[PDB]
Amino acid sequence: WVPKTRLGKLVVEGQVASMDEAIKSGLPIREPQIIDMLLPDLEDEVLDINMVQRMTDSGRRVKFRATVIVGNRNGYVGLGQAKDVQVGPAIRKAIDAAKLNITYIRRGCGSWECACGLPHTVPYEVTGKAGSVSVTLIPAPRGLGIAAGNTATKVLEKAGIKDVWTKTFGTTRSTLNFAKATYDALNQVNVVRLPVYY
RNA sequence: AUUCUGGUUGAUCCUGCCAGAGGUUACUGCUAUCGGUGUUCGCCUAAGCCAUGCGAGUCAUAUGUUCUUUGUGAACAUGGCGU
Ligand SMILES: [Zn+2]
Repeated sequence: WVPKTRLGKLVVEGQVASMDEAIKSGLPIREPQIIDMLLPDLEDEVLDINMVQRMTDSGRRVKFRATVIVGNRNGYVGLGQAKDVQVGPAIRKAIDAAKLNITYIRRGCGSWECACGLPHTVPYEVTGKAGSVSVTLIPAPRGLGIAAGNTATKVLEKAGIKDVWTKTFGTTRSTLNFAKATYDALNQVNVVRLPVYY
């Protein structure tokens, strides 16, 4: 594998080992073959195989919009989807796109009933809205599980979040918007302004 | 577990209901060994109609009469209480 950008040269030199220092570098993480060495423990799951099509003069174009979400079950998770003529190349392109979009989300115990403080649930209440699908990340008591959907359980188990209550608004049929709104909520987890004394 | 899934599209987002998925209640198809707990089994139609037995009777230290199995034993009556 030939690194191409400055981040690839830095990771091949050994200066950047984990993705946190790469994000601290501030450069664009464009090569899919950098995060695999930075995080060899990356895991992902295909979230749907919804087969799109398209109209032509003679026949009908066919593609696959398979989406795969990537996390590490510790506090890092990312979103990524891709399409191509075959399910294999489509899912592999989605895996390439997802690993470039991994982010670090800080976690704790902000539940009204839970009082542990050790990171097992969302730090506080946040929202994720991709399309009309919206998800609120209300904290949950420890040792309880995710009070969300099956794809929500997959995405939040990839992201490392353990116990959460949620709620869904709008047309929840689109699994792609469900994954993207969960991503938006997790990104709003670590963007709200916290007190300096906390 | 403060839960989603399919359906309108050539394909998407979506409003929108439809249907899926869990209780409980009533009834019921199929079907079947047993015990425990108690505060269920003609309510939902007919508060329709009823054969049969029965469900409130008791009082000898209230009065009165005949027996005896001689004893707060029974039968009758007036009467008290209760129904
Ligand atoms: Zn806790």
